[PDB]
Amino acid sequence: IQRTPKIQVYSRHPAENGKSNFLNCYVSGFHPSDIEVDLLKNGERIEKVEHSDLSFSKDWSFYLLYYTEFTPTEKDEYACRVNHVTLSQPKIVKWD
Amino acid sequence: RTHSLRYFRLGVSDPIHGVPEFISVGYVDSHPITTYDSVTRQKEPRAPWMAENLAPDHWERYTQLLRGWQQMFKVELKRLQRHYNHSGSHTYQRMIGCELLEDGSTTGFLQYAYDGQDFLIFNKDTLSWLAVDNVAHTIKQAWEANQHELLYQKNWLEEECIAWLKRFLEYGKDTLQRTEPPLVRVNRKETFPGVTALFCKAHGFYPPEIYMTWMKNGEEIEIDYGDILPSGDGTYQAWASIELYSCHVEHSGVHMVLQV
Ligand SMILES: CC(=O)/C=N/c1c(NC[C@H](O)[C@H](O)[C@H](O)CO)[nH]c(=O)[nH]c1=O
Repeated sequence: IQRTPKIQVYSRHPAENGKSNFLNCYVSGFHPSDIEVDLLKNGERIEKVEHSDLSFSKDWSFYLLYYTEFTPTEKDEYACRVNHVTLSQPKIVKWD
Repeated sequence: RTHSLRYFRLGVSDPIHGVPEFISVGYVDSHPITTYDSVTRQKEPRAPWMAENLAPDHWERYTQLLRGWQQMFKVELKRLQRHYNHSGSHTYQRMIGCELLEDGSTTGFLQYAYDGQDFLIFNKDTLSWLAVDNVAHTIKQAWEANQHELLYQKNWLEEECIAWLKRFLEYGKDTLQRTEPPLVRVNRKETFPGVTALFCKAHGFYPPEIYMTWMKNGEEIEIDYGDILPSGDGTYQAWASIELYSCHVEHSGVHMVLQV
């Protein structure tokens, strides 16, 4: 039994354009452990991306946090691209 | 305040490129405290208050124990795969731990999973193992035949685990025993024509344990809940939505009401 990751994309603080913030991608509830996660700015991979180590839930699934410092704009599009054995192709989840 | 100490072990057979065949991580509540894997083969702190209060001999001794626990997990996952007649990559997991409750009472648990599913659950009050199937029942019969190891495990869960947790709570008090109250706001908005959505949003709070609920004229009641998410700065965020209304928020002994 394989569990597909839950992908949540949200900012550290209530967002406002022109003010510095942190974009988070929280990937959880997945099984097995192998996963690939990237943050994207207008379709391209963000280089300076920090993350937590793989983490363990009591239900035996895994979770991780990927984040980056960013200044949101009205024109800029941000997303989180995730890949796992349950996915045929990498899933791109947009920051809403 | 309630606190818990947990240690996880993850074993992966035939791992694909970039996956350790063994990982072991310790936590105090939701904070990582220790790490080990089959690639580094080193036991390391994962919190600065752990690095600062434990002498280098701690990590040297646990490096050796973890190297042995790694070998043990490898061999148990092979016996399991042979019992199920499985080939390919499979996972084996362990979770051990204890809780210090707010009334001073305690809990303890020791569980095993095979391919991310419940497999064996220890009962320290009867010193017995609860098996999910025939394979686990075969394993349980072997494990239950060693009475001294069952007694050891009970002692470890009830005394040793609580003693470590108390030590770590003291080491990391400025982190673990702190409280960052929530920033809570209620937002109203007409969504679908004739439909009004009430959103109660909390952020910047620590610890992550919070109670959020919508009341109608002071009494109970279809609510949507948002997960308690880490904000990345050590604090957390959550929400609850509905369609006289009031949001009730309880965090670290403080009750908060936001009337609409
Ligand atoms: C103190 C430290 O640096 C790390 N200790 C670890 C640990 N110790 C707890 C028990 O002593 C142990 O489970 C024993 O097997 C219970 O019977 N358990 C782990 O799984 N991984 C660890 O990294």
